[PDB]
Amino acid sequence: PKDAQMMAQILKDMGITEYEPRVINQMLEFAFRYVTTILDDAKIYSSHAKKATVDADDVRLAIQCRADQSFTSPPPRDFLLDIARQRNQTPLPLIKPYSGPRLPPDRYCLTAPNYRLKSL
Amino acid sequence: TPLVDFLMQLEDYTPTIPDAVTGYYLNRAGFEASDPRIIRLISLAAQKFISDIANDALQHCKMKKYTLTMEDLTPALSEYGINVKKPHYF
Amino acid sequence: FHAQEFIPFRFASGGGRELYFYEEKEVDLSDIINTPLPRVPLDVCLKAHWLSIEGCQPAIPENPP
Amino acid sequence: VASMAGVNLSEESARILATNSETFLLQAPLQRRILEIGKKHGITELHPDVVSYVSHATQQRLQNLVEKISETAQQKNFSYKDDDRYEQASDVRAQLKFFEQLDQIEKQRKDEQEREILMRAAKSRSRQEDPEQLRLKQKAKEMQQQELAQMRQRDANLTALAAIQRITRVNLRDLIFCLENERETSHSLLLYKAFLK
Amino acid sequence: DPTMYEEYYSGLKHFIECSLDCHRAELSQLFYPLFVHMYLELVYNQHENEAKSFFEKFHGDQECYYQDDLRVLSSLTKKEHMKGNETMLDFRTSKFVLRISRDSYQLLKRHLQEKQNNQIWNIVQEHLYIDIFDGMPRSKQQIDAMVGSLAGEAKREANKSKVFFGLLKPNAPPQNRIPLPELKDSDKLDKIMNMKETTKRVRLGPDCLPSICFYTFLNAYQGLTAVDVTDDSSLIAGGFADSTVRVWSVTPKKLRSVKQASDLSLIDKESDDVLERIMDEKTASELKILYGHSGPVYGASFSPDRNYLLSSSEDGTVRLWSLQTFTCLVGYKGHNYPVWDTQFSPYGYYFVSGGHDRVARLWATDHYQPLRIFAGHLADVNCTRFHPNSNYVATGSADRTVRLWDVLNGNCVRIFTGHKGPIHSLTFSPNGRFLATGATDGRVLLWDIGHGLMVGELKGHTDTVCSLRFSRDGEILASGSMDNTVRLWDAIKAFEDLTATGHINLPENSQELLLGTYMTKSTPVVHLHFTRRNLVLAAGAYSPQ
Amino acid sequence: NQVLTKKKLQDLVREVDPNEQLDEDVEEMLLQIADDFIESVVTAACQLARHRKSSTLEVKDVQLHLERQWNMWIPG
Repeated sequence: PKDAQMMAQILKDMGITEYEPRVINQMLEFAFRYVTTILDDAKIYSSHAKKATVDADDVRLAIQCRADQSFTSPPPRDFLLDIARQRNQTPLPLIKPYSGPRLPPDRYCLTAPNYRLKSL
Repeated sequence: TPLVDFLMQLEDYTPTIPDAVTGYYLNRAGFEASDPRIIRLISLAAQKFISDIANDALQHCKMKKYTLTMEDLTPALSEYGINVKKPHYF
Repeated sequence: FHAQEFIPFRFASGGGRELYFYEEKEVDLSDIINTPLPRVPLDVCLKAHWLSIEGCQPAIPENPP
Repeated sequence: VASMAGVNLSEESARILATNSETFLLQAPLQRRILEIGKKHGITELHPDVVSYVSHATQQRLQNLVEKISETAQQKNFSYKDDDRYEQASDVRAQLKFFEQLDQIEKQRKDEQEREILMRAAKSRSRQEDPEQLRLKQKAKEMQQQELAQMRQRDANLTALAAIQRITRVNLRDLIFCLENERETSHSLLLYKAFLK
Repeated sequence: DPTMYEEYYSGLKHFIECSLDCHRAELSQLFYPLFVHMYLELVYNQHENEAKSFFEKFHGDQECYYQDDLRVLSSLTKKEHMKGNETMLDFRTSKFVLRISRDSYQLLKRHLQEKQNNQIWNIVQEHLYIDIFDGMPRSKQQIDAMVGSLAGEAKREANKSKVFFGLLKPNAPPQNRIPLPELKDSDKLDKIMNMKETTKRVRLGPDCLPSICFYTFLNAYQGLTAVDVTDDSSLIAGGFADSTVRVWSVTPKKLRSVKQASDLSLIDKESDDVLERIMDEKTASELKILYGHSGPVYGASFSPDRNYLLSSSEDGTVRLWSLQTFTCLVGYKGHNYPVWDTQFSPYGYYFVSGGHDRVARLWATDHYQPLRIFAGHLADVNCTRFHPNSNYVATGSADRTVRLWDVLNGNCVRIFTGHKGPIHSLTFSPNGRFLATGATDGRVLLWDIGHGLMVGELKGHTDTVCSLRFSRDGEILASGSMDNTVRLWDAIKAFEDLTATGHINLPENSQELLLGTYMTKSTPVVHLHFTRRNLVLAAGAYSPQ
Repeated sequence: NQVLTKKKLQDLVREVDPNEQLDEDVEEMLLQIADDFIESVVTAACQLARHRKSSTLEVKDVQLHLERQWNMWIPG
């Protein structure tokens, strides 16, 4: 196909030699889902600005307002290094010698009487 | 306790989806088969969801019965807030 | 599909859509019922063998050559 | 409202009956708050019906989150053991308590062995030299203090005669549980920091 | 400025390739960081056409080991594409370290302090550190051995901190440095039968090559993603892609759960049998399946007392499974992202888990929150390994660096760079002096820990080296990779020699350090384990492929 | 500077449950969530207003960001 032969070149440019045949079919299904939610929001933004033609600033708005919600990322390095030094300053606690099975408080564990219904 | 009574009746009930298949997709998400009746209620809830979508789609087909087309699933899931996608790339 | 509310399915994979390029795009609804279901394969088991006996690889069927 | 059979309509209508079965932001500091973010875009003045619309929008954001954390803060206040339609299946906490009791018994046996060694070292007359003497001295100081405490308790007795609505509480777990489920604030720096608070 | 970046970079490219060959191989190090820092500054200032032209003109003169980073960069053409990458966002703000000699830096600074090239000199002194050592300029096959990372080849001032790399009972830490747990009488009973196994332990060396017992997973149509074996070869755990952990007993002794609380209340304690009395015989299998992860289990770690299985998965939780009740106890939710590895401490109280969120957390099995956050990596923390004294945590990662972290203060005390792919295996020497790391380039790099210097390079493997272990004596390092081979390396002849130049001349001796290579039948060697009698165990799902 | 006065938030809980008490940590996180919501909504609404070539930030702009990204549908 046309758009499915370009999908095998996006993977081969990323060095993906081996892949399942259903991999191309659902990256096209995601790419179709992504462009019919940019352009669906683009004509919502065009009707907000009251213009009959969806021009390039509408797609510039609908991309950056969908990328502000959908595609997130891990936390940044200046945020990870601040919560590290706030946590790594606290000294390590000592251990009670014969406390038993060392566990968190019981509202943080998964150890409850764990009931079930009576069969009748 | 209407639902507690129903789950107690769910022993001796065989659902449309098997418990070897409903229990497979529950084990995939961490839900382990402690009680068969609970697996059966989950199976029946999934069945009701698919059946309700299908019946709405049939009312749309009768308005425009017989064949279920993507243009029947499209207005049927639109009241659910679900925008279904055409394939369009095959 | 895409659910705006996102509450019926929250980041739950439905395993994709089994669709093809050379598909028929229309099937009969009793053809899918009357076909036999595929066999569920064997569960995972742990077998042990020998790659090396004091430096030498044995010619057992669990070894390549 | 756009969807007549919408699926979040049936959620918060059945959630309220589950909690029944057990903001109005300040207009003066908010109007300065909208205008300062408007300097970064060129939105120099705002419509007079917006600062009360954002306050109605902030209310329905938190009321959709206060109702959501209330139906999981009452999920923990359902005691099964009062009902007898339910049966207990696996009490692992009790087994952990039994393991702790076994560890305590091992500690007590070690203490008894130490006491036997102390009884052996009592007879120190240059026989085992430093080791017998060291064990005896440490034990004697502890024994004398214990004996004095028992004797002072007897002294205390004679002097003594002469002398004479379940409130449901929402934890941070219930708020965190209602953040990783919704699509917004699932991968966010406010939930990621909340794992350390 | 931006339209003449292909004139600044090509001028410095013309100066370096016209230099003499002793300084040319060392001055070729600043081709890659000056190519990326000029390309990323073009796309951050919204100069896309010029960025695309620069990428096309200079991408092919970059070293072959940099192809993956080059492909991620070729995708990055917009500014907002790079504003949510968080690896090139941290590359743009950090400084490339670029260890060069003073004999070659004099030729570089005599070509940059002049006004003819004051623009590329302005990019160098803004985006590049330069760490100068007084010595010989390194060869090209020695520079190739120690570069490969992003913000790579770190300073010698990082690798000069005092590291207590010795074992517990002048390089050993005190026992009260890290508050380690007590040694119980059941834990002291374990070491009594452990030294009975040490009596039958064979000296391996280059002559008495060990026997390898491969424990293959035969069907495994759910993909096996994690294996661990206990310290005595008694249990084998399997983490699978169908969100399950499966414990197998390999000794002829079935897996039993302890009795329920009603059955324990009627028996008495203080009995000699006690543990035997508690076992339930109604529950006795050769296989126990553990459910509760909502995602593929990627880490698996036993505790040294043979209770307390650990597992981490894609759903962002680390789970502590009991092996006496065979249920889940705790779910440690600190990552929102796939936790790629976890490991218990060799004393069994603390554990470290590294995830997709580019940190590694230190937990203690007593707190719902971590104790130490090791947050200096620029990509995913793929591996997390404890030191044999458990005062130091080594975290390999996907930004091609290995970092040692002190458990006190959470400080990075060593940075080991020189891998070309993401590190997928770490192991420590039983001495505590050395550290073997493997990555996707098929290279096993042996690092010193006191000197912070790589001491050897083992380059026999072809695909990703996913499992390393030293022997119980330290005589042999075993390597298992995706080429379905278990290679054995001489881990005594590799450490025969024990600076201020911050590097040693690596020997190119891999051929003499290979004692043997054994090929698996279509089976990637996921785990490597050494029995206490020095017998190699290996586990891998058989994939016909 | 604080827009939510920590007492009207307690009336948002009393309307749902007359017998419920939040923790101080929960209240502070709820206040942070409110502050973050106000900021994100206003920034995107202002992006829509610049798009409509306006300096006025009318509700149409605030109402559109709720319906498309948050699905709130507050009556205007």
